[PDB]
Amino acid sequence: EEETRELQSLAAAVVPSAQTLKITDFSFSDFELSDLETALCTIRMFTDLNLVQNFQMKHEVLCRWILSVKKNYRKNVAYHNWRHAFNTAQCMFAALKAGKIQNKLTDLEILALLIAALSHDLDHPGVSNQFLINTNSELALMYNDESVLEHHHFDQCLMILNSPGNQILSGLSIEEYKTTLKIIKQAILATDLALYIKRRGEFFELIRKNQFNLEDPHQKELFLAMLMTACDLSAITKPWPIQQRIAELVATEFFDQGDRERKELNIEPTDLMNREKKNKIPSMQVGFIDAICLQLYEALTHVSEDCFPLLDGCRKNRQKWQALAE
Ligand SMILES: Nc1nc2c(ncn2[C@@H]2O[C@H](COP(=O)(O)O)[C@@H](O)[C@H]2O)c(=O)[nH]1
Ligand SMILES: [Mg+2]
Ligand SMILES: [Zn+2]
Repeated sequence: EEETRELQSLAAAVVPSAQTLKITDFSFSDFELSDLETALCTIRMFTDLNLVQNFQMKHEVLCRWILSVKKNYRKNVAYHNWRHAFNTAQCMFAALKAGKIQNKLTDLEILALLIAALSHDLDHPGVSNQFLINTNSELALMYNDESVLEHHHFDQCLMILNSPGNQILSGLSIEEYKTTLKIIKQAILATDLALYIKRRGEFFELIRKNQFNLEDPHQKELFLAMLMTACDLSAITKPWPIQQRIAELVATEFFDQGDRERKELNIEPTDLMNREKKNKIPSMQVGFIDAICLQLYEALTHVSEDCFPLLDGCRKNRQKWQALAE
């Protein structure tokens, strides 16, 4: 069997060190890596966060789970594919390690964040929540138009975690498992950008008034939400060649949706979804950095000064895009 062969080869392979895989670097790139290499990188992330040892994960089970996750991202979507999910998880790993965020959270929270990052866009169809709503998608009906995609992504995450041979959370007690799934669900739902915009104000105000308290459960959940967003948008902080390449992937998906909107729904798409504005991608990226990213990475920097490289990377990309916009 082909799938059996893939798993037996992965499970028997040595897992290279974090150093060799460069996964502790905020400026990490997956572009020269094969699919197998990304899976090995993923095993190393779980291992170096002590999740394998601390939660008694069988090596074969972890390997099968990673392959299942990778297989459940679509191969015909330009941006919302396995590489995006993988890069999101690596940014989380780098934030927890080099960003020194791991000392502020428990092992169970770290377990949930890593799983959530890897699973956060599972089976993404390559269209937005609003498009699914306006086209009467079965997903929109099921989730009452609320964070439609994100609910779908969590459902897929749950489906995989429960499938035979993929149960990486079998070592958790029933109480721990209930708790972990709740954190994972909230973390995936947090990647809905509409929710980030809605709640970012409370987070920023807590930092401004020196009242940020991670012992408060509401604020802990809030922080996990902002971290998920920070990881999800982290391509905007990457070295220029990586950000230029990724931005074109994002535009590819957006423009394709816009073409469907114009033809099937008879509506003029917004600028970000309108192919006529391809020449304005630089101004649109600067606009996205100013409205969303800058303040998020500034806030994360106040939380942990070792997260400064994310803010620095974001600022450098704004300079690069603004030069092309002028
Ligand atoms: N304009 C713009 N939006 C982005 C970019 N990267 C992430 N996003 C925004 O943040 C959201 C992240 O959610 P995701 O697309 O991963 O499901 C995107 O849908 C999009 O609205 C970008 O490079 N440019
Ligand atoms: Mg998403
Ligand atoms: Zn995403």
